[PDB]
Amino acid sequence: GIDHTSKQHKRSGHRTAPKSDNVYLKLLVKLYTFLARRTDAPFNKVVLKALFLSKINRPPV
Amino acid sequence: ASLPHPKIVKKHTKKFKRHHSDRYHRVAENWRKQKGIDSVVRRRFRGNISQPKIGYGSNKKTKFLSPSGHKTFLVANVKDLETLTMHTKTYAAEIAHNISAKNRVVILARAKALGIKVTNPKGRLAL
Amino acid sequence: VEPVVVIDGKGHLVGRLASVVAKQLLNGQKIVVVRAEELNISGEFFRNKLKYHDFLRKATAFNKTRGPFHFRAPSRIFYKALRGMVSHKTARGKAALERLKVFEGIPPPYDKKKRVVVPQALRVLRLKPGRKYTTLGKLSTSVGWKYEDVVAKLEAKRKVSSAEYYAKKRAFTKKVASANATAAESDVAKQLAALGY
Amino acid sequence: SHRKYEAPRHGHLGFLPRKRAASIRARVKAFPKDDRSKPVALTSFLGY
Amino acid sequence: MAHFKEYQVIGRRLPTESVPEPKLFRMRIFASNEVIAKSRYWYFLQKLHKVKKASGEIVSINQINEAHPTKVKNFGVWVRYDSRSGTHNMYKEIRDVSRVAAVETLYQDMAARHRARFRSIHILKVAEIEKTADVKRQYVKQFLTKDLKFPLPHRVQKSTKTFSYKRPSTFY
Amino acid sequence: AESHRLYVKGKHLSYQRSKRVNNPNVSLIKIEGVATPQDAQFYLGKRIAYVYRASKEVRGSKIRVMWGKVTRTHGNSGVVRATFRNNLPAKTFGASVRIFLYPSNI
RNA sequence: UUUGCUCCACACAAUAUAGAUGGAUACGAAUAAGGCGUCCUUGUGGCGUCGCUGAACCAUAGCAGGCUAGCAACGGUGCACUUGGCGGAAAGGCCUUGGGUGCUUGCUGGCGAAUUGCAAUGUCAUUUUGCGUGGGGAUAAAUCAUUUGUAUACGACUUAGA
RNA sequence: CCCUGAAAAUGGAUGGCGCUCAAGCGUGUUACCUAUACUCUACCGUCAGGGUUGAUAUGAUGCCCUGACGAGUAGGCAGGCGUGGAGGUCAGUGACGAAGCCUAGACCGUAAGGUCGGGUCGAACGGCCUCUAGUGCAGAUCUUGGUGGUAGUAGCAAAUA
RNA sequence: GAACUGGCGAUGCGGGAUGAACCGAACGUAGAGUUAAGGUGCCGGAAUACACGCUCAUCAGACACCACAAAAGGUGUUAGU
Ligand SMILES: [Mg+2]
Ligand SMILES: [Mg+2]
Ligand SMILES: [Mg+2]
Ligand SMILES: [Mg+2]
Ligand SMILES: [Mg+2]
Ligand SMILES: [Mg+2]
Ligand SMILES: [Mg+2]
Ligand SMILES: [Mg+2]
Ligand SMILES: [Mg+2]
Ligand SMILES: [Mg+2]
Ligand SMILES: [Mg+2]
Ligand SMILES: [Mg+2]
Ligand SMILES: [Mg+2]
Ligand SMILES: [Mg+2]
Ligand SMILES: [Mg+2]
Repeated sequence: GIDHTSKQHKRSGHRTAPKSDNVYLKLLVKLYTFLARRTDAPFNKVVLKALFLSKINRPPV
Repeated sequence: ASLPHPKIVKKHTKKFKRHHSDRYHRVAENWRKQKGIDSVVRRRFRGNISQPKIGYGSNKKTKFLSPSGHKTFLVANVKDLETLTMHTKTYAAEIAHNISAKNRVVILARAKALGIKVTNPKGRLAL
Repeated sequence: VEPVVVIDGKGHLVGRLASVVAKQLLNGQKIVVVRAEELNISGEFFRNKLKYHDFLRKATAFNKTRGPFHFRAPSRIFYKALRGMVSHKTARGKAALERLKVFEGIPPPYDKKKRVVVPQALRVLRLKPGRKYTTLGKLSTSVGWKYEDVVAKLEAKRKVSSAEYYAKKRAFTKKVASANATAAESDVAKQLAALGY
Repeated sequence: SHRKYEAPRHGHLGFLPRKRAASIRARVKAFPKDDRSKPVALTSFLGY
Repeated sequence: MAHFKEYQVIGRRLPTESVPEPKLFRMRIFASNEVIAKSRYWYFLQKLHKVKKASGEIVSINQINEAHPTKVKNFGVWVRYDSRSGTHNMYKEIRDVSRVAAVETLYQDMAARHRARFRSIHILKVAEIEKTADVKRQYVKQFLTKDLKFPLPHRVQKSTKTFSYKRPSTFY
Repeated sequence: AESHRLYVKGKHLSYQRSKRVNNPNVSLIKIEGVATPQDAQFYLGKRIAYVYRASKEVRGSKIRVMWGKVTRTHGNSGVVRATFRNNLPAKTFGASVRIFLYPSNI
């Protein structure tokens, strides 16, 4: 037995992918996943995370 | 034979039979989870039937493999059989239950000519 | 070691002997116990008679013939002690129990077989000197055993026959030892002594 | 609760079971003690 | 526990500016190890003086070996112990070859005759009795007589085997 | 000669067990003439055969063998623990087994 | 009532094993006492010796134990044939007598073994049963049905009947 | 410590047998026994952190590396199994035998289940991607129907024959 | 009927014979090793271990929760003032 200090098997709570089935959105996601992995620019990581966002979480500009 | 593989471990060969299916005819043997408040099976008391758990999962290397080492693929005709042309070391054909005897003769002939192992070659043989 | 072990129950303590025999039978040794009437129980005779009377008064209320059975013979009192020391309601315990025979006196063919003792159950080695003890044949007679006198008569005549056998064996032993004495100081004897014999 | 009036038992518990005898001829279960000084003699007789 | 050692434990109050170099109190403690020896030291200093482990220090702990371990001595032992309903002082005499062994025997004897645990016993004093005619207990005096010799009747020999073929004897 | 034995007599006592749970995978063997774990250490790793008879001839014989080996000592009185390729049947509690002198270190 | 039944012997087949794998190797008593040997004046005797475990004693060598030649002693063991004597607690065994017939490792020789391939119980026991062969032996009952009433709800009991 | 004080109703309970220089009581030193606990290893799953595109020999919700973790009623969520019908597809199966049913015969899956052989049978029926619901039973003194033990049992003995 | 905490409920596993709550310890599927609490005459795995004492009960005693015992008394026996 282990005296657990935190909840076990807890999901991160952040989206790892778009909820949608838009194939062109998934192509954009795979492009910026490659860029976020192979570059140290935090811009690519920010854009990649924003590509996962829901509609209420991407209000129009 | 088939592709070399590690020794196949099953982790549980015994069938998971439903509680009291040996007690009452109306309780079928198909596994069902006891949900009663007092149930000794659900509470996992010693000396009771074991319940299916994910820890019993088969080694992914040997999962779905027959003892001969092939994954079973169901075929209904020659064209279905042809898909295993390049995968004779990993897949064995099994002829569907509803194939007629004369079509089975053709399927078996093509399988022998191509090198696909047939799981059930004695089905519907005239003699 | 030997296929059958014959224990002379004279001078042994009932419970310690029963524990030893129970372990032997469960381990697969065939045991015959003789002279159960000469077994001993620690404690004075009156106290052990009171204990047996407490045992006697336990019986099934609505039918006495299905109740606890009170066997009076010394061999059966020993057998009862060995049960409860054996898991007698199982097949393995039953199999162990057919490996055991208990008798009063020494009936044939055991009267001409070698008898052993169990030192860890012997009264003279176990009890402190001065502690009172009971004799099983006397307790059984006070409880209702009927055959103390016939057993005593048979034991007396067996002892007579055994005494003549022993006298013959002692005479032959004396002449064998005399012959072995003449074999000494010979070359073969000197070599055997050098080798340890 | 107790019987509320004492009365002796009905019948004798030592003549049990009250079953049919195994034989029509009742068996002699005890003979007189032997006395070797007297001459040989029968201990019982049969009659109708 | 009963494999007792004897330790001298010397300790003192923690030095301050008003009283540097305190007085270095010392006790002899019978204990199975040094950890227990130090604990017993602090327990007794706790009870006798207004000092505790937090406000004190252990300057030295040394095992004291017997001077002549192979010389049979008589020991007077003064103890104080707690019974189920009071506290009592006792004097006892032990014939033994060392102080730690005599204290072992004392603890066994107190446990046996008075059901007093190690928890309940204070060893006030252990002192060799220098000569006879000062031994006060008959259970010790009876072993001091000239040319003492006694038999050991009824010898019981341990058997390595379950069965014996010879009806053993108890001669000795 | 009249003796041909090349093994040491043993008795199958029981499985490894607690008061109410047994472990059929480990058997307890009493080896004749062994009374201490120090003496039982000589027998560690020795091969054990349970030899029994059957009514049906199988491979030219009515005699069948269950093979195992001594794994460790057990208790204080020379009992040893043993494991067999297939566990002993448990009707053999009290039956005789054979402890051979191979593999040998002497 | 099928040429049935029974005992003995050997031949085959089946059946199983609560578990052979050198030998269950016999005084009785006491244990703050005994065993054995010896002597005497025969005892609750004198003397000597022993134990401190059976770690003993006996058996133990030979193709799982072959074939053959001797030497020395007249011993040891097996098998039948035997002369008896004893044993009733469940005797079913113990002690014997006399020849015959094998073996003898008590002591000297000579021949054989292999390949089960570096291990695989590597099969050597013994309950029981059936089918055969050849040698003895013996030549009934019970039940139903009928019948009695010392019995009886029915079974059962108790009687009778060539 | 022991004993007296110490009396309840079926026969009985240091668990039982039994145990007396204990197998009892106090104490002390070792050895030994065994939990789904601890250590190490394998495998399943979950969670987390990562690697992988000058075409990664065209699957990047894939493949792989590393670490930790795994009890669970009420309850929540996720991934899957199965059923009737609908769109599409496999130019799928089938009177040379579809569906159904029986099968201490085989194989796959932790499981829901899936697959095959054999028997019986005679006219339709599957896989896959989606759509849809009157979609999964052991209970409700559940509904309807069928059938047992009881049991060859109770009973067929008023009204003269 | 309240307070704090830990539990049971919702939880199996080893131990307390037996038992919701006590002790130990919390649980995927297995292998090996080691232990906890509890034990090691036999049932039953494991010393009829070793050591110093005490106790004999014609109603001994034998492990916490827990399956009770008191005032009072004894030239029983042991130690002590
Ligand atoms: Mg399976
Ligand atoms: Mg319920
Ligand atoms: Mg509940
Ligand atoms: Mg009577
Ligand atoms: Mg069926
Ligand atoms: Mg069909
Ligand atoms: Mg039609
Ligand atoms: Mg509905
Ligand atoms: Mg239903
Ligand atoms: Mg509730
Ligand atoms: Mg209890
Ligand atoms: Mg419990
Ligand atoms: Mg606690
Ligand atoms: Mg015990
Ligand atoms: Mg044991």
